[PDB]
Parts: sequence; C-alpha cells; structure tokens
Amino acid sequence: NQLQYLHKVVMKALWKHQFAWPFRQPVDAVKLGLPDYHKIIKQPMDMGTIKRRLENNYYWAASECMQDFNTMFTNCYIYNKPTDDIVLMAQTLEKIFLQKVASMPQ
Amino acid sequence: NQLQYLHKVVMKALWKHQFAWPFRQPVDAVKLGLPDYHKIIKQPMDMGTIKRRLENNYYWAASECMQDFNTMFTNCYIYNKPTDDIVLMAQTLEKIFLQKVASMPQ
Ligand SMILES: CC(=O)Nc1ccc(O)cc1
Ligand SMILES: CC(=O)Nc1ccc(O)cc1
Repeated sequence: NQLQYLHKVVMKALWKHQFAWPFRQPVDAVKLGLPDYHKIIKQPMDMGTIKRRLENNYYWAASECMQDFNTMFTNCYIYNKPTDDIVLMAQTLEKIFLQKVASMPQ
Repeated sequence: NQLQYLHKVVMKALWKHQFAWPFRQPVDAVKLGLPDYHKIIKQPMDMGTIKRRLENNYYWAASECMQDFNTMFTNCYIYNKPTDDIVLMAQTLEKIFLQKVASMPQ
C-alpha cells in the first residue's frame, strides 16, 4: 500500500503539477548546455524515471522511492544558482511531496 | 504517535550522529563570516530549533516537523558550494531522516 500510495497519490499530484515540466525527464547536459553537470551531480534522478519505476514494480520499499525524489530535488539545489526559478519550482514540489508522505500508510 | 516518533526515534538518531554538529544550532552569519547568508536563505532552520520545538509540543502534525528538517537540509544545499563537506554531511543526515520517516506510524 505504501508504494501504491506513492504511485497513485504522490506521483499523480507531482506529475501534473505546473512546476513538474523541468523534472519529467532526465537532465540532458548536452542539449541544455551544462558541460559540468555530471561532474557535480553524482546520481541523476527525475520524475520520469521514478514514474516508470513505480509502474514496473521496481521498488521494494517506499523508502527507496522517497530517496529518489529526495535525490532529484537535492541535485537541483546543489547544481543550480539560489536565484534560479527551477530552485523555487523544486521547493514547491518537495513541500507537496513531504506533505503527502506525511499521510502515507504504514 | 507521529510527533513522538519524530522526537524519540528520528531526532534521537540525527542529534547524536557524528555529522550533526554543524546543524545543532542556528547559522550565525556574523560569527561564521557569511554576510550574504540571510540575503540568500529566506527561512533559517536547525536541529536545535526542531529539538526544542518537539520538546515543547510546538508541532500540530508530523508534516510541519518534516518540513523543518527539509528546510534545514535545503538551505544547506542552496547556500553552500557543491564540493563543501557540509553538503555531504547534510546528504548523509537527510537519507537517514527519510529512511526513518518511511517507518513512521500513521
Ligand atoms: C533538474 C535541473 O537541474 N534542470 C536544469 C538545470 C539547469 C538548466 O539550465 C535547465 C534545467
Ligand atoms: C548549515 C550551514 O550552511 N552551515 C554553514 C555554512 C557555511 C559555513 O562556512 C559554516 C557553516
């Protein structure tokens, strides 16, 4: 029920959120012109990957899925400048993620 | 039971962790020589404040306490350089926080 909740409640709300768009696919450092991205970011993560993983029964515990969300947001905070819009977008999304996690079943 | 779990399980493990020390008290931008800290960081947070809040029944829901932890970690990622040791310290602590949150009661 935990993973089903993360898929059907948490990911459903985040995926369609207006600020989701920069996070729905992996960062393409070449297309985005970010030559140092993978020098700085050790473990890339995005909602597209998390969504596919939920759909495919990839996770064993809710904790792993939660860690993936955390990694995605943290990468954003670490790589980007504090004043970048994407940082505010991540913050908004992460607050919702945490709120929903707080109501997750045991 | 949620808030009691965050206090007696989550905060107990984080407080005494070896990487806790930079997070046990508010960032003193004057003493640490960080003149731009409060220009960049809008909502300061630390484990000392969270611990006092848990002790004093400040929180209404686990979500608020969780948000405070998140804010503390996010501030760290946003303000500091990616290669700073404190960033790795925050990451380690946040992973533990999330792991414990995953086993929190409803
Ligand atoms: C998730 C993330 O950091 N995305 C991202 C970063 C910089 C940029 O210029 C475009 C997109
Ligand atoms: C929580 C935090 O960012 N602390 C912190 C940042 C920079 C520094 O030089 C010393 C401490």
